[PDB]
Amino acid sequence: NIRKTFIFMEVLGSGAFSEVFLVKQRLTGKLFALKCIKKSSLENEIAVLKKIKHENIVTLEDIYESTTHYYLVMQLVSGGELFDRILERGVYTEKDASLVIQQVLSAVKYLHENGIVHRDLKPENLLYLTPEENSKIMITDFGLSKMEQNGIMSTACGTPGYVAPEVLAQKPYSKAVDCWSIGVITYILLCGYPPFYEETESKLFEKIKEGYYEFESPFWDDISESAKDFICHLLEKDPNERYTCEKALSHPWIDGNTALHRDIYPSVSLQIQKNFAKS
Amino acid sequence: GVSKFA
Ligand SMILES: CCN(CC)CCNC(=O)c1c(C)[nH]c(/C=C2\C(=O)Nc3ccc(Cl)cc32)c1C
Ligand SMILES: [Ca+2]
Repeated sequence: NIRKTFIFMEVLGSGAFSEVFLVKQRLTGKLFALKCIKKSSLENEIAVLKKIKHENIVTLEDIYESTTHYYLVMQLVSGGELFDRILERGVYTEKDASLVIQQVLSAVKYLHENGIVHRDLKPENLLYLTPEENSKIMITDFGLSKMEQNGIMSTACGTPGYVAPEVLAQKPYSKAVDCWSIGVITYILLCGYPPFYEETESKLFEKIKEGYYEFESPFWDDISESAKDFICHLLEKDPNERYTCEKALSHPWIDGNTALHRDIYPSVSLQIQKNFAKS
Repeated sequence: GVSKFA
């Protein structure tokens, strides 16, 4: 009956065992993101999804279930991607970035405290709710059913984790890994490139291990010491020493008044144009 | 072929 309820309009994303479609509800004409997941932990997470409510997390509107799939009728977010919307601003400050990160931290803290790990947190996952200038930023794809293609069986049979035993020191998803990812996104939000952007893949591995991050001139010249301090606490190499979302939310750059109001759009926008593949 | 939750 899923085709009796919804008109399928386009594919918005696809992963190993889950995909998201733009759909129109036939009865009402309203648009939604339908996340289709190929079949205890998933059912327990759905139970939690049903109960939780956060202004920065896509709403679960309904669930349909077949013998082979769950169909999660989700809120559609139509405001565009984080970095596209920064390019369209014309003016941009540290406090603008801090306000986005505060929202992301709040969302991910709420997931974490309800036993959900976000997984593979990428800039593309962070979408504005509406076209309006003051729009909330939204987390969209997250949790057990995150669309990623991990290991050599992801596409073939929809099964993640086929990775040679010497490769992974630990299971690749955790609350601390989500926090590190938020550190990286913060870094790029303030300069327009990821840390160690110009290092080879092999050197990047070593640099990340070493954990001594750099804030190069001229790009970081007019950025606050507070911002750099905040970022370093999330990029911290030791996951036991790394800030949790809770601890990050209490840092002066987020919670206080250390975030600057200087226009950094000129440099950040040039770097986004230079460095983002889709520019 | 679906059951609607709730
Ligand atoms: C990136 C590939 N392609 C560009 C060539 C599509 C661009 N993406 C979108 O237009 C998009 C939109 C308008 N909405 C979404 C994703 C949503 C979304 O809007 N709601 C939602 C809920 C759960 C999950 Cl997993 C995913 C989503 C996406 C990926
Ligand atoms: Ca200022």
